[PDB]
Amino acid sequence: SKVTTVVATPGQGPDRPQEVSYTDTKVIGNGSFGVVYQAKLCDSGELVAIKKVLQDKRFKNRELQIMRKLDHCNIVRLRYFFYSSGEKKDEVYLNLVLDYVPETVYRVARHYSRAKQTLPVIYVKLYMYQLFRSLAYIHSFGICHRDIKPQNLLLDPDTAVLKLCDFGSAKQLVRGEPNVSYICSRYYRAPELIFGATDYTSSIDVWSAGCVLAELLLGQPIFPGDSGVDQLVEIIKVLGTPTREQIREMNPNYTEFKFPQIKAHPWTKVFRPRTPPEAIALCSRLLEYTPTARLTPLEACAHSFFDELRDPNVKLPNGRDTPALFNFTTQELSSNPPLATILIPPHAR
Amino acid sequence: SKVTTVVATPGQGPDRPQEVSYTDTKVIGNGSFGVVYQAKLCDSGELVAIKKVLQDKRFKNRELQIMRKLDHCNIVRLRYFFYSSGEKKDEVYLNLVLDYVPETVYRVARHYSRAKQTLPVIYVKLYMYQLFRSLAYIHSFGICHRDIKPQNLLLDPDTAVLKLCDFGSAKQLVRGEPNVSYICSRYYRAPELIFGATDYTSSIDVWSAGCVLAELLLGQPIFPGDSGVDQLVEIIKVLGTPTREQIREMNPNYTEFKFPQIKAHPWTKVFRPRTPPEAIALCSRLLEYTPTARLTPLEACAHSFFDELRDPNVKLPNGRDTPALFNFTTQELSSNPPLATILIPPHARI
Ligand SMILES: COc1cccc2c(C3=C(c4cn(C)c5cc(I)c(F)cc45)C(=O)NC3=O)coc12
Ligand SMILES: COc1cccc2c(C3=C(c4cn(C)c5cc(I)c(F)cc45)C(=O)NC3=O)coc12
Repeated sequence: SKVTTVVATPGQGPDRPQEVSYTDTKVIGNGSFGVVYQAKLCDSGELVAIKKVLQDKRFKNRELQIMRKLDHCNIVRLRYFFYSSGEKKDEVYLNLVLDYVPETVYRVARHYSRAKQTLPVIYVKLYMYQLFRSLAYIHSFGICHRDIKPQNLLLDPDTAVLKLCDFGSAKQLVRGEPNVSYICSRYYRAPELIFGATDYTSSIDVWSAGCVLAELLLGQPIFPGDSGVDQLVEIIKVLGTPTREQIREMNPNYTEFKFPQIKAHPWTKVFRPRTPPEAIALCSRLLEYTPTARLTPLEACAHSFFDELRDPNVKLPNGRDTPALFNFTTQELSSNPPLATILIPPHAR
Repeated sequence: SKVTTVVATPGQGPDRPQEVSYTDTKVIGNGSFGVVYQAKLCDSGELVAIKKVLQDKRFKNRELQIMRKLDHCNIVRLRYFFYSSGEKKDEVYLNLVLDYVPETVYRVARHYSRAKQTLPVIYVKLYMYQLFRSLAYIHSFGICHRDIKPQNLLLDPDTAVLKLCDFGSAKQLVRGEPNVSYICSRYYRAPELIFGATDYTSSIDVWSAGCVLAELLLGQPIFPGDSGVDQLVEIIKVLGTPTREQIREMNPNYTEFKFPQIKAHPWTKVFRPRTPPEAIALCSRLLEYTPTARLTPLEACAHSFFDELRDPNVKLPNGRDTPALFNFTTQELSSNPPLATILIPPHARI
């Protein structure tokens, strides 16, 4: 029972609207942005999400604009978009029909931490690797996600496919043009953001991804606190006080403020023992005060921490093959093509 | 019962060192900031908190410098302070010996919320009123708390006395001298701070207070969100999109950015019906974009929503007299000395 039928434009096709029918409409997500539905497509029977936001008629919807440009194994796909609403309002809503994926890194991590246990490092490698691809991809367009966190990392429990989602904060950054600093979420904000910088770069996403990796290793977020001050105290307990040369590289307006004069904690006893050394080493190269020093998503994918993934004989724990991982396009590799010699091993060419 | 004796300077007295004896010492809180213990003073039995924090070898601790100036019934008193050791060390620690108060607005709001019930209006008026005095007092030394939130509002659940505590974020603001923008926590941050202003005024505390009142009336936070954007979105749903001039008074760097074009929700529809109209009115004068448009703490105390408190026959639900509400000092009234004629009603003069 109850089939909904709407007139939608495909996400990447040509702008030519078709009838699209779907059932099993249920609310799965609600909040500020608007509402997210689950439904099943009547044709091929496939599961999809429906992000429904209010449309500003002034000019285009940034998120729609970005989703239509993107096509990537590790990013949720925009299948259709369409407009709506017929009950009692008189505003126009945009609805984005997206690929559906049932689990999130946020959930998996919560299951492990609650059960006082650690995610096997193979999953950590798998998930973080695909994240870096997704970022290397979007960054190559100049798009910055600006809200990297465990709730926006989607997972296939059986195939270990991670797909990045929620582009409702994404922005194409232009060098010299101001950006709002108040984006990005509670545990995952780069110090330049905590400092109110309006000229950050994409390296805010690498910082965040470091917070997720560190979290998956620790079983809890590495820099907690309900405020900037509190978060910064955590950051400093681990990184030490930023030098003046680092403060100015984050936000020059902040060089004269009093900071807790705390010395650098050795990165090793941040994590418990038998945490892989390559995992720690990678964290330290992501979570650097000076934005320009953080690794790039592409350089991260090539870090020795992901070597296991490159061994021909790697299998998933459940015995299946690992998901696609070496199918790099030129776009994906544009930032630094000579990396391909590490990124794509002898066996899959 | 292990007794402990230290040498300690009284909080605001003459600067003469004194032997202080305490027992029943126990940890009641951790721990980003440091530690907080509860103890009992020996010769008076009074219970105290002992906030212990790392003390910067290099210059004077700001919190101490602030606490030493304050003497107010709606603010937690610094009784003594002393330096000591703690966990390694090197490192020296400062120990602030403070009035103990067992409950917090944050825990009380929560009790009623869990039990699908609203806090009785009388208690709201009382808690909000006392917070408004605490802020008039501190603001008159030019001191801004910078972290007003339900969990920093201590309550004697029995007598209804509210005391402001946690000065770890407090600073004395000076015009033309910039301030870090990342103070003040989730749910309670004025929009100038979400915009990362460095030249805000004490009126950020008043915004935060607006958020406390609204939260108490709604049974949950008015502006929630795990990010500035979400928060902002919540603010805008209610106040509507800020104008070019409203933005410019919050943070002139932000006046040209794209903001969701949404008109205000009526204040009338934000709160459940039955919410007293004076409460809605008061909020509407606290949660304003233009920081200078907000009520000063002293104006808020004088607002009609507090008239019941100036009733001569008013009593707490449990049948007890109201706590001290009218003992204003020259310091406390110094922003608008006139207003005294509304604030101390006929019965409290004579
Ligand atoms: C800001 O909007 C968003 C935030 C985060 C994710 C999403 C989201 C997406 C999905 C969801 C998958 N699960 C398991 C969800 C669970 C919820 I709750 C949800 F809202 C969406 C999804 C999904 O499978 N594909 C999505 O694009 C669409 O808007 C989101
Ligand atoms: C960060 O500093 C602070 C944050 C919040 C309050 C406080 C705090 C204080 C008390 C506490 C009363 N309760 C009921 C508490 C409960 C806890 I947990 C606690 F830590 C202190 C107290 C108190 O009774 N007097 C205080 O000065 C001292 O540092 C704090």
